[PDB]
Amino acid sequence: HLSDMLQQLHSVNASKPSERGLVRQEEAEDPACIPIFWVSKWVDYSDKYGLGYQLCDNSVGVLFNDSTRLILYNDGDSLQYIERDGTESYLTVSSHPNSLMKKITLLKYFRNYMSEHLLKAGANITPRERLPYLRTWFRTRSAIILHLSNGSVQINFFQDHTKLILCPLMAAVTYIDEKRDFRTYRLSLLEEYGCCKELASRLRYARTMVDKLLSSR
Amino acid sequence: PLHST
Repeated sequence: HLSDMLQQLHSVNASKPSERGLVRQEEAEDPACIPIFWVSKWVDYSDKYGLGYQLCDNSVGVLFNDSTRLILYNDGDSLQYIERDGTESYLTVSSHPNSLMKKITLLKYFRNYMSEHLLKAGANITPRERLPYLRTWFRTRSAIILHLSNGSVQINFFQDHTKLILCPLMAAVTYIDEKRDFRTYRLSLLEEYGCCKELASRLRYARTMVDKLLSSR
Repeated sequence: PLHST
């Protein structure tokens, strides 16, 4: 997925979408390519426990410091656990091995915090119709980069609150601007019709972030 | 930031 994403991003960036003729960005919009999932909220407690996040469907996940994962489905009880070796187990909050008591308790804390505080990213978006989990993430001075198991890469910029949701399957990018307005574009159509320098710059940055993901797999 | 908006 990452290699495909890199090729898609390289292709759009090489077309110099903001540096040519009349920009027809609107013609690159494709609402059918809207993502099914993205990260609506996140909490970095990696100093001790890990990275907690909420997906737009109100499900929650934690990527713990020991590289294990716990995912709570939006029914508020069903759980999936993923061990280091990749083994996937299914359980509930009420019915679980005693060995998972601490991790389940931690997820509860993350969940409650993200239910009580913080804004839902993409709240105004209608998602497209087995949950993806957080494969890996990292932060830079300017952004947090979240790589989902379905191939999607989300980049949230800290300073201006703008966001990209990249999907290599749709070969598309969803851009959320400073006003929380959103558009989904087909990357090949951005090559065809161009885009503003703001989106173009963020796509150049996205390529460098994908390079980091690929070189640190 | 240690958490989202």
